Amino acid sequence: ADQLDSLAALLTSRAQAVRPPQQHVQLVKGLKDAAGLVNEAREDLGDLMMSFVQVTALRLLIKWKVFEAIPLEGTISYADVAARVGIDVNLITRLSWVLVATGVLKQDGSDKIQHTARSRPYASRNPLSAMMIIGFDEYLPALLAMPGYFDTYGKKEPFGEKHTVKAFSEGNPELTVNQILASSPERLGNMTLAMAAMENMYPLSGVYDFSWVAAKAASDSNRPLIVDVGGAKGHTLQAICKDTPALPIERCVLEDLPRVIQVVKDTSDAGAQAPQLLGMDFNQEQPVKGAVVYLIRRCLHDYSDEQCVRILGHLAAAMAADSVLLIGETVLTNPPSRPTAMMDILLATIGGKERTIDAFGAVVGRAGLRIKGVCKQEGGDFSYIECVKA
Ligand SMILES: C[S@@+](CC[C@H](N)C(=O)[O-])C[C@H]1O[C@@H](n2cnc3c(N)ncnc32)[C@H](O)[C@@H]1O
Repeated sequence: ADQLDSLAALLTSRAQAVRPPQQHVQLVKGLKDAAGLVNEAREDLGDLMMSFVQVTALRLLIKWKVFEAIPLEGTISYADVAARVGIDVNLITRLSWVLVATGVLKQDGSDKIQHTARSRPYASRNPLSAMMIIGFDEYLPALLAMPGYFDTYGKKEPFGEKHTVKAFSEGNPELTVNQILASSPERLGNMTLAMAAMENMYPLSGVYDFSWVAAKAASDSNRPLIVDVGGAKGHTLQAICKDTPALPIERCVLEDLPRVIQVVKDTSDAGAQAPQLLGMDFNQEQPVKGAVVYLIRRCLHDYSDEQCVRILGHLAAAMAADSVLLIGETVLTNPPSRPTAMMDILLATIGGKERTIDAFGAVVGRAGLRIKGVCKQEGGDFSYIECVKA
């Protein structure tokens, strides 16, 4: 009733902008919710099946260099595309038609094809096309394998390095997800490039005031400022310190697995001044004691509650009474949004989960900590949960 009226107004409005950053996303959500309302189950399942055929056509046409063979502007015949890529024109045509019917491609006349704004990213190698490939190659098989997986392993939340849904779907339940993706650096390459999209997002500086850390940096000129626990390449630490002279990158500690820390070293320019580099295992005792801030960003969602309590317990033991622990993770609403529920199930294929603030509270308290506050990013659920010793 009412929601149809609301969306209908957001439809009239955006029709004259054709002739507002929140305005785009209030309309994409309303269109989805309206679609769900008008739709009955039979239309739902036809829509679902169409999504699977569409991603399959996307995957094949990328793989076969068809999007490359279509000029970014102007038209080209199906015959000319098929000769360029050396493929049966009938098969090119049937798969292209899927994307024409869904608006990803545009057909001109009876025999010519052209790119749209929605298909051009697939014409080259980049984070978006890497995400498409990874979704199809690394997540869909695991999803389709979940019915058999839960009959095989029991119908409970899956956790643990071995016997992931992913490894089960690959025929190799004994191997870890790292071993699987590392045994074909072409696969690792698409995984790495795809994660480049979301490495920029949700910057910690500007969302969290570190002035209070500056005052600590002066009042104690010796103590470690910010320890980035599992910080990968240390980009979060860099952004924090970049143009803050009172927060010196040289006073911070980047921690990760020794193989990751070694790669950080081997890819730094000579005089580039960096934080301290420390290879370690955060399932073990925290080597740096009494830092002002411990940061653990996008690590806890990979693990069970019990493993998270062990990880956080090591940080709490190493923290001082005035220390702060910052957990950077999605905080699910109850119920969660569409993209975070989707990521929650994707994480289940590799032994992880997303969590509500209640689930984080249980884990944090078990580690001898307490939640002092939460800074949530605007327009999403990614947050920094500020914790202190209990
Ligand atoms: C999802 S990445 C997060 C990287 C970074 N914090 C960020 O926000 O982008 C998880 C990181 O944890 C590291 N890691 C995994 N297991 C670890 C362990 N046992 N000890 C230390 N680091 C670990 C990985 O090497 C990886 O850099």
